[PDB]
Amino acid sequence: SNIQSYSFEDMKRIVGKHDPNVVLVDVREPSEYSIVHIPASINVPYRSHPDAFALDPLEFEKQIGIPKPDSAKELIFYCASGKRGGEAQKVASSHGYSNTSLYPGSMNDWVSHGGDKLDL
Ligand SMILES: [Cl-]
Repeated sequence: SNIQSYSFEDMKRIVGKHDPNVVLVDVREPSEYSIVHIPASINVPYRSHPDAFALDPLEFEKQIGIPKPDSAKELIFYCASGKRGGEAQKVASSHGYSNTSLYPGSMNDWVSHGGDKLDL
């Protein structure tokens, strides 16, 4: 099946559901993440940690500083304009994550549509 992809409106719905089995994987650099991010997302920088989603759990936490996401969850990948999100999705899907998705529009899309002004 085609990788599941989400529009802004789809993402707004997903954020508002607070689904415990969904992980929002923002692969921008930490400096980009600090400017603005979706609440409750995680930051797993692609540029500085391109192999992150290939690491075992112990090494993931040493390198990234947060726990390795549970592979049973749906991981939704994005960056700023989408390229890095797409690359990171490929790493994860090739390393044991069977439920992965894209937010192609990424944080540029989120901010363009005013997502940063939501409180969902
Ligand atoms: Cl998790």
